[PDB]
Amino acid sequence: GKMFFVDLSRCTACRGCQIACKQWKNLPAEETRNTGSHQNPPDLSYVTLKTVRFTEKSRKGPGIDWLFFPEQCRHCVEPPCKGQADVDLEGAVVKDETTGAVLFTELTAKVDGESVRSACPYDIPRIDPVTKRLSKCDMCNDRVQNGLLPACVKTCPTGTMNFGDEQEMLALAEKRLAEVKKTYPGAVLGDPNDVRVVYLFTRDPKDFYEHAVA
Amino acid sequence: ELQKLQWAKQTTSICCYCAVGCGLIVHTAKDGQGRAVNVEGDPDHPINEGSLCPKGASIFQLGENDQRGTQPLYRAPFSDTWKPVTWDFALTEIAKRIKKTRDASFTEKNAAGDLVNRTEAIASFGSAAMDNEECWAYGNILRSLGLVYIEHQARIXHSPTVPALAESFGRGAMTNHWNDLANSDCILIMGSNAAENHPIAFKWVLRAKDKGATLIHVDPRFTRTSARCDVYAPIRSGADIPFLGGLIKYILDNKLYFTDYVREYTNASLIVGEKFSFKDGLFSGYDAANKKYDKSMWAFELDANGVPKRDPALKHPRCVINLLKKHYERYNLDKVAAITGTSKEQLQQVYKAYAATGKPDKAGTIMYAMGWTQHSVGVQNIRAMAMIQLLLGNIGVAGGGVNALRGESNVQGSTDQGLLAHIWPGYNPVPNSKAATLELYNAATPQSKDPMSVNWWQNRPKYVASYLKALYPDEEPAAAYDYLPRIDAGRKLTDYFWLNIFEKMDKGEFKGLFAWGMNPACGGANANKNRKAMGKLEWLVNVNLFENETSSFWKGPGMNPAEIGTEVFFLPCCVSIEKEGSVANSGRWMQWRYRGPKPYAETKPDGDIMLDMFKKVRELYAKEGGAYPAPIAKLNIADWEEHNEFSPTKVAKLMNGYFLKDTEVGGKQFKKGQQVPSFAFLTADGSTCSGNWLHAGSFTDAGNLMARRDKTQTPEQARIGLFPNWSFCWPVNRRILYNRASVDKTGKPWNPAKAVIEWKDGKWVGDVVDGGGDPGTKHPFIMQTHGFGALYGPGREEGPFPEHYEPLECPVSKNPFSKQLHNPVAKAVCDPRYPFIGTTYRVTEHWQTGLMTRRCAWLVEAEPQIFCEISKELAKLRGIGNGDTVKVSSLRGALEAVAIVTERIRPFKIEGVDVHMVGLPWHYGWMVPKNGGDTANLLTPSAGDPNTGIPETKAFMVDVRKV
Ligand SMILES: Nc1nc2c(c(=O)[nH]1)N[C@H]1C(S)=C(S)[C@@H](COP(=O)(O)OP(=O)(O)OC[C@H]3O[C@@H](n4cnc5c(=O)[nH]c(N)nc54)[C@H](O)[C@@H]3O)O[C@H]1N2
Ligand SMILES: Nc1nc2c(c(=O)[nH]1)N[C@H]1C(S)=C(S)[C@@H](COP(=O)(O)OP(=O)(O)OC[C@H]3O[C@@H](n4cnc5c(=O)[nH]c(N)nc54)[C@H](O)[C@@H]3O)O[C@H]1N2
Ligand code: SF4
Ligand code: SF4
Ligand code: SF4
Ligand code: SF4
Ligand SMILES: [S]
Ligand SMILES: [W+6]
Repeated sequence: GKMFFVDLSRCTACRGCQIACKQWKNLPAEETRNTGSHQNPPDLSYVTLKTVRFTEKSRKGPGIDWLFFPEQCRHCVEPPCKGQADVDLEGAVVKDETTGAVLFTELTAKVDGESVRSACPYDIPRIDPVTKRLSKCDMCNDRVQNGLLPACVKTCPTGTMNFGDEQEMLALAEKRLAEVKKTYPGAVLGDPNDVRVVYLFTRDPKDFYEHAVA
Repeated sequence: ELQKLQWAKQTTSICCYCAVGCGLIVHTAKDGQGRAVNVEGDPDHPINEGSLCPKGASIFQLGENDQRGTQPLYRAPFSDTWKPVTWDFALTEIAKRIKKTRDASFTEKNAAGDLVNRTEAIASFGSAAMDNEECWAYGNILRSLGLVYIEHQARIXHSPTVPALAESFGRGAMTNHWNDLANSDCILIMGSNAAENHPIAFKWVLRAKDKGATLIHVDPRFTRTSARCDVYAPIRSGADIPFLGGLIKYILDNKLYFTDYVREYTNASLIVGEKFSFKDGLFSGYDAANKKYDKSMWAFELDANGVPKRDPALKHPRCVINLLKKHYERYNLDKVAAITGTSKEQLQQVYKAYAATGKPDKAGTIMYAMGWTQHSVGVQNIRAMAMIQLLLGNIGVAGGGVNALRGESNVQGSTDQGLLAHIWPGYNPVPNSKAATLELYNAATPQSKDPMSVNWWQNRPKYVASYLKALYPDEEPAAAYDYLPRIDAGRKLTDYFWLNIFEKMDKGEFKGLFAWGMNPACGGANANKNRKAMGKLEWLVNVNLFENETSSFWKGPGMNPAEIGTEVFFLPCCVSIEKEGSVANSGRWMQWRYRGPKPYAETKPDGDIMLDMFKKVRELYAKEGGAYPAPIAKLNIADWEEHNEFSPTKVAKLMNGYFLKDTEVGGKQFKKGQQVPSFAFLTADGSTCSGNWLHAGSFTDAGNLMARRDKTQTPEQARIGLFPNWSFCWPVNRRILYNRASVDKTGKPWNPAKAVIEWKDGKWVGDVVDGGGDPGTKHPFIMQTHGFGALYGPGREEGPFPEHYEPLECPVSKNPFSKQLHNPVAKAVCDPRYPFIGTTYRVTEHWQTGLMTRRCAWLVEAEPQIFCEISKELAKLRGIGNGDTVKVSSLRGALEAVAIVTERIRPFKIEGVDVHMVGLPWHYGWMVPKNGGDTANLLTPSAGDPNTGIPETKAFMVDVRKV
């Protein structure tokens, strides 16, 4: 199976990944206002599968600890979203056995939308109020099964985003974690044994987002 | 296979936004016959490797945009509505307006009776966003019309800084390039927010860190850059020179400079004449009545042959290095810490980290873009940067240099093509009224009696002659020299520049304005004044992608169209991916790009617009006569077009140049019609043409070198990432400028592990050597008159050594380094009703005035509204909560914005008083989007810096109040 390694210690919050996700899928933009933050859209939605969250933590000395979190579906190895969806209709949520991606099909309008989201410990699924289908990051499985990197991975300039087979990415995550710890001693990996999107947080993952880790 | 791209033709392009120069791939439906269906990064491009920041990543939304202009739009005087009009009518009427204006305004001779042959009733703005071929032909069309008020983006952000680099090194360009950043051992980012404003650069910045580099960000604010640097040092606005002066003293006191480099490759050994002095913040030769210096008091002591005297022992008390040590001993840590606001701890940490790159096995680079360098001593700020690098041996080496980050995709090229009032293409000056002949013009070039000084500018008569024959191939150069307009010699040079055009605008001295690829209604400071001043125009021609605040100023906020009688023509141009051409990025890479989809609707590339427009002007003069029709009728435009269309390929070949007859230059026979292989083979007798001598080598008989996409590299090239076979950079593919300073006088690199060039087997291996010659036989700075890197730069108006003069007029009253508070060679009101320091900067997601990016829904999604970033201290003082609507006001105007309260802004401690700074983006305008806000330039003053002729947009007094 495939896997993301997301090294947040290199992220410049450029939000190229947020736009590249919408460009590839030709997704519409949300109606957004500025409410005191550069973060926008403020949350994932049916037409926003990835948004970069901004969190400012104070630190003594000059500056702050600015924590950037490009949120996306973790593509769990054992996705609980599939277990809750299989209660109503099997086939609405599908696991690609070659890439490991968890995919929502058009039969998710047949299932209880809010139950599937509540089953996800990362609060990832979003439902359209009209078509009642579920939408989320789909790993760009179309590109992956055609030898292309996901749009958000290819567009990232910093090296935050990495993609490949799960074995080589864990070895990269383990090697990078030991190097990042020299500058950020509280560097941790987000549930590396359960998900295929392995974030490297520079500090407490909860400081990045409430549902950064399960 | 991917259905989205299955039947689409793939082409490559270059990003149309910042000067990083990222490569794209465009997929066009129906095998190139339809619209674009996908735009993303080029994985094979060596700079970005397929990555794109959000602006580049959304170019598909920019091109395939139903808000784009579709056809010319005409606005009759006192009308309140656009009227759609054909291209033929639009260009016929403008050609009538141009001729009617030119005929009634053409002065063949000035008041002194000297030939000028110009018209001063038409001004032109823009543009760094056009192709290099389009920029070059545009400038020549304007000058063939007689214009002298020709300005564009480069004047505002770069021109205050490039004299510092030309004085220091002999050229104004960025010394290294983007990939080279990964070789640095310590990266000092100061006056730049590179992670937001040059985002792909942080690919290489972070790769430097992976190899052990220390990343230092010096900035009054904590930005997205600051989060990814090892050291964030805050500095209060305007304290850059005290900061850098302290580093100079630190380097000199602790003997951390590279002595062998300094002794041989800088002017440290030159003997300054006894007339030089510095006391009480004033250099010698100061005219207190006129607030100007007699620079001849700073001249070097010359030997019996006219060459400046040198003491290679560096012990003479009038040696540059010793006078340098004396000048900067005042900049002790305690004084610098007090004025910068930077802790003494942090200063020592940063000084030690960066000064450690003075060792030959270590390289330090300084990155700046615009920052706050627009004021009078901005040039001295960059001079100090260059001096620090010369002391540490960082100029010409991999991972070193002064990386002055350029702004727009082609602001380098647009400057190279002479879209500034003072320069022809190739940085040959626009002659003044006293340069009555071509011989007198060439006599102004300085000569040098030093056999080791290359002094490459002595070849200028070849470049002026070939440029004139590119324009007029059958007139002899001395005759065609009389065709082009000249400025007044007795007039201040800044009178022809960006700001004075806006002031002459407000005085009704301009009949017509070309707003070509610029948005002056938002980009120019004091928007209220400039928007009302545009109503004083007879006619306005705006060429852009969308209807905008400049096209539609007559129906702007507070405007009554029935009272404004300006006649506005809007001509919609096509986007970058809809046309072929080249753009020159920050590292001078001239990169060719191809058309993806056809031009949308009836939009036209700029080249076709100006060519067809100039042809209408030409034909109307051929059947009506008029004032001085000579330069219009003889202009060589046949080499500009192909198949009834502007030809980017043929223009690029003419700019490179070709032999007009058989000639033997430089021990080689060349036959007529052949392309010129390099500017070394240009002549002055008329046998050679060349639109831009810097382009001689870009398009030879071997093909279009700018279109090279070859990643072939030798081991030494690949180790520092020269990529010599990817595209082409001027001059003659020298990727790292001044690379002769990277080796010793036997040709061995100071840093073999990061060698740029090396003398191996009687040849220079690696980069193209910047200046031919055996090792140890030539001085390394070939464009300098004397050949050395200038620690002492007597060509600067403020003095040969940078000196702190307070840029902040209002809150500061004391200079700890001298008696002189403000620049002695440069009246802000400082009204107490506006006690806060307003400033403007950028965010990653928006571009310039936002004319482009406020039309892309994904970028508006991320940054929908104008904001105002303030400290927690300011918010508590004014009772403003995060997310509240605030009113920011100044003497110039007022606007509303949503407050962003953040610890990323901290109060400045100035003379025992907390001084607060508020930040605003200038990315917004009243047209689009809804609730987006207007431009921050409603608050900025139109009072410009007497030196630079540029207004203040980084430190202007404001008030902010809760609404
Ligand atoms: N995303 C994006 N990128 C752009 C642009 C854009 O509009 N959007 N514009 C392009 C253009 S044309 C230009 S010229 C370049 C400009 O590139 P930048 O110079 O990076 O643009 P700025 O954000 O205006 O200024 C950068 C930093 O200077 C800091 N600063 C302010 N005052 C001082 C000072 O006194 N001393 C020091 N050391 N720093 C100070 C500000 O806090 C800011 O973080 O960017 C280009 N890149
Ligand atoms: N307050 C404040 N003011 C500033 C600044 C600041 O930092 N603060 N920055 C200053 C700086 S550094 C700059 S360079 C100026 C820029 O001032 P402007 O040039 O007026 O900024 P824009 O017009 O928005 O961006 C350039 C234009 O190029 C157009 N364009 C794109 N492609 C093409 C093309 O193919 N052909 C043509 N003809 N046009 C095209 C875009 O639509 C866009 O309108 O703003 C300056 N003003
Ligand atoms: S992997 Fe594809 S779908 Fe998921 S966030 Fe990235 S671009 Fe969007
Ligand atoms: S993150 Fe949530 S939605 Fe995504 S696969 Fe895991 S459980 Fe399902
Ligand atoms: S593209 Fe990369 S650096 Fe930019 S916000 Fe996304 S993850 Fe961070
Ligand atoms: S805006 Fe600059 S950094 Fe971003 S994609 Fe375009 S060229 Fe690259
Ligand atoms: S620029
Ligand atoms: W600029």
